[PDB]
Amino acid sequence: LSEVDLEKKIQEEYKLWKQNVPFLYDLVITEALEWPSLTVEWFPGSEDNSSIQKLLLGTQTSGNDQNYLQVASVQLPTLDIVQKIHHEGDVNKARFMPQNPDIIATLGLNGNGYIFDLNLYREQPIVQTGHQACLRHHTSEGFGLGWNFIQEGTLATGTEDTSICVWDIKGKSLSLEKSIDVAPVSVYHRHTAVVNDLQFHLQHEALLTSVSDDCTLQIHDTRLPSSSSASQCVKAHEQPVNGVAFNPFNDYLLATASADHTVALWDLRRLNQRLHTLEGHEDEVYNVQWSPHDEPILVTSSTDRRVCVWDLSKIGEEQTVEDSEDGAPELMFMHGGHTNRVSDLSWNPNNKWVLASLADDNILQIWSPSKVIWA
Repeated sequence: LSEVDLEKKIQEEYKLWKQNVPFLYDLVITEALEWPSLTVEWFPGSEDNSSIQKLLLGTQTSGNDQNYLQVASVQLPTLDIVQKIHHEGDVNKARFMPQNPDIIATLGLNGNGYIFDLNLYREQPIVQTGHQACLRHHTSEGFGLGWNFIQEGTLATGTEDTSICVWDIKGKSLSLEKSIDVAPVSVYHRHTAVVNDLQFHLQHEALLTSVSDDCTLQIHDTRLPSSSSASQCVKAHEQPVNGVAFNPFNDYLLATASADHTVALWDLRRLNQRLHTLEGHEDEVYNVQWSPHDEPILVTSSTDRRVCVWDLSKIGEEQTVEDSEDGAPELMFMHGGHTNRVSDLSWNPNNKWVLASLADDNILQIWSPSKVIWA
């Protein structure tokens, strides 16, 4: 477990991985960022059998410099920074409002939320004005952020202060004249340690899920006041739960990523008993994201520096020990291109099987596993 020797191993394996790319990928794009980004999200839409698409990125300068919220464009077959907007503190997370992608929410300095309206400055390569609204309740930084898919303008945040705030920005006028302050519509105190991740249900106005270092998975009904209890609350793992994600096809299915190196699958109608356990990561699992194109497909990321793609439809398939040696049947693909902990990842909603992933060493990768493998 030597430090400079582990690095030696990492660099050897990465070299080998680079030689094997033509056997594993249809597409690999690697971009070294000036600063690390903690967040990445594909924008919907596109503009020689190629197209130009956009990503939402951030910076982490850690107090050393001006931070920016960033929009990048990339040319994909079927990377450069085109806009930088002043941001307060590290961009811990950045998500576009699904009903209108010009509206961006972020989590920044001291756990302030921020709102940006990209429509007020389409042409400016650099936007010095910064944010149009500041969401002011949280007292510690955090990474839990998600928009409501049914009720436009509603979003939620969760941070290290262990609270969850629900916000509503519908109808609030934004302009370059100044930033407005926004107070939460609700704040819930239902966790006993940092809220790591949270998500609104795709098909329900008031169903919010959250996970925490306190090991619980909770379901909240946002129509109820904070005096009320969580609608559902179970211990999901024995160790911190880092991510949570609803399946976009199956309204009862969700996944949790835990520090116990596993991903657990759950049905809302039976949270007292896990559906299945995905094993194969060697360290804390952080990110979990369902494919927006294929119901049984999800992707996870880990401190073990790997991104695994899983196929739930292969669960329980029989295996000659000649393959029981190299992974669970449901483990469809492993991305070994990152040489450090993976920070965030995003399915491209525009193209089949295209992913973006970020690691702690300033590397953004855009990749597509070989059709020879997924077909």
